[PDB]
Amino acid sequence: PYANQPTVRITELTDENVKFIIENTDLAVANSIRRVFIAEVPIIAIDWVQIDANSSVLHDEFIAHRLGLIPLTSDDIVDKLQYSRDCTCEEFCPECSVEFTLDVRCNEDQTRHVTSRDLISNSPRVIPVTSRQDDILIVKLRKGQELRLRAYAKKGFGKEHAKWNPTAGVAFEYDPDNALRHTVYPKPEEWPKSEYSELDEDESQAPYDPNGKPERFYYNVESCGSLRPETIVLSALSGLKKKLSDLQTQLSHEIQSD
Amino acid sequence: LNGLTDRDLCELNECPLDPGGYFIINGSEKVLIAQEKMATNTVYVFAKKDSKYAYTGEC
Amino acid sequence: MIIPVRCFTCGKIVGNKWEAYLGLLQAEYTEGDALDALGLKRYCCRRMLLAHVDLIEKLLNYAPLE
Amino acid sequence: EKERFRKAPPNYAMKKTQLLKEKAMAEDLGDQDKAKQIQDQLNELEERAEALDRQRTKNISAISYINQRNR
Amino acid sequence: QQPMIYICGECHTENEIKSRDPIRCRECGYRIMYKKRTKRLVVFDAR
Amino acid sequence: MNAPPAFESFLLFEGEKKITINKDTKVPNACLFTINKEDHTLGNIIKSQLLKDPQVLFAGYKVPHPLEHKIIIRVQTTPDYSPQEAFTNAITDLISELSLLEERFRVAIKDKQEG
Ligand SMILES: [Zn+2]
Ligand SMILES: [Zn+2]
Ligand SMILES: [Zn+2]
Repeated sequence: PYANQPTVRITELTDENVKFIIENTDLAVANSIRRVFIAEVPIIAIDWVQIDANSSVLHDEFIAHRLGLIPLTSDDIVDKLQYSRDCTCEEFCPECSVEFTLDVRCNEDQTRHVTSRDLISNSPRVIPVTSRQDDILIVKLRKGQELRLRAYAKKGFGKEHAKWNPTAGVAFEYDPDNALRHTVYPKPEEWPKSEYSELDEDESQAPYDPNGKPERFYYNVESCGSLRPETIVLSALSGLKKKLSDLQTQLSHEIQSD
Repeated sequence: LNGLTDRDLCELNECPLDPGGYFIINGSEKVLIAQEKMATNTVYVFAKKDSKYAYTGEC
Repeated sequence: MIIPVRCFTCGKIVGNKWEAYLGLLQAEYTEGDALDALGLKRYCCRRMLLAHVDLIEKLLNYAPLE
Repeated sequence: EKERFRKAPPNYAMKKTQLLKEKAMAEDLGDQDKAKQIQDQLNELEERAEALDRQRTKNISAISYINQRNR
Repeated sequence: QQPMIYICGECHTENEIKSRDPIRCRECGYRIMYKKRTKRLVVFDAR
Repeated sequence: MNAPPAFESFLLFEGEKKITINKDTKVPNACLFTINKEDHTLGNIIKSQLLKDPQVLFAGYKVPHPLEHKIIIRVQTTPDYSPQEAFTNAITDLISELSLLEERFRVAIKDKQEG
């Protein structure tokens, strides 16, 4: 009547994605961890743009929309900043936000390519993905136009908006061989073998297994560039643990009050 | 804009992709729908039954 | 009108690849090879470089001044 | 008085100036006037082409190059 | 002391047009002209 | 025009409780736990963890309406084991398992880098 002892094994560690495997765990925990990977992951992003002079051809809101989708590295800044909603001051304080500025005006004859590199941030570590591969093209300006504005970044998670979605695409998969029969193939021979399939090329699918629980969940968390993959996993685990702790505290208070 | 290069069209706040062929009355694009009718100078021999004539040679 | 910043389905950044895609297509590479040369595995992110229409050029043709 | 000293081509009236010059050349039955108008129209067209090339030297031209080679 | 500045149609040259005055540019002379962006706090949410 | 904002999915409103206990009258030792501003993330793991415990006769959640941010969890244990302590134990052991999983993942990562 207690929990289990899951095991972890990393198969590929790179600076763009990680492929780890979790064994001896329930399917619900795995799916919840996935949904947390996608939705509930603190990360910094643009959420407040003040446009002062925009003579481009696109809409006034188009600039803000594109700026909202530009990732920002937050390897060691997201854990320090606090949510703007829970701040105890006025105006976007640097202790709970990061300021940006963009002032580009096409003067020469050739057309400008306003990229993310023009976003001059006040903080050193909070910069768009341009450290170490072109830069995110914002808009194109021509001789006579300009784009002056300044925006602030705040902490948020994907559940609020897609801008705070660090993971590009999580490849969640378990039981490569259709052993638990969770999916019935009308013609198994017509389907290809999964990447993690241990079954030989002769047999189409593994035989049935009545007394068998789902284990060996495969993951392929792919970072967009802002947060590192392993960092994303650690943040997700910490956030889920915090949510459970808060729920436990609320339940204890409710029981004591009754 | 008769046989004018795309350069001028772009400079005249117009696009070369516009099909054209539409009048501008009071700043509104008016188009004339092509109406169809019976061909003239041709003999038609119908057979109207809801009348006193068996055949009618309209022209 | 302009290349999006991220793929609608997946979410991977694709805005910073339009220029590279055009350059690779211009040099010698084809589309089917350039897409996986840039690093686009999933087929959902490959539409952003194939389906996208670059209409910002026509808009820039109507320069306000000079 | 402003247009007297201020030269005509600057900046957005290039098409309008060319149309006016063409209309003047068509209306004028003289030979010297027609030749002068034609030369002015050709000079304006060449200047517009050079300006477009300078502005469209990058991106706007590379895109056309990639499109033609792709087709 | 705001004389309601405008922007010409094709010249894109600033012009000072006051009430009870014709709508024309300071030079050449056209009949089309637009206004300038407001000076208010245009603030959007990148959502 | 009437689209709700994005903070109403996780943030509590003034006066709304995060969790409310309500005893059922049809069968003994059965309470419905109603959670506010949550989704399947925080109910499916608890459902499974409760399923692990043999003393829990019934366990399962639901979503009264997808647009509404609320989930009801119904638990029914043996008469000698109240459902409150069952929920508490499920949360506690789940937290312990997640912490252990995090530690194992961290050590595996630190060993993977040059090792
Ligand atoms: Zn603050
Ligand atoms: Zn995609
Ligand atoms: Zn005028």
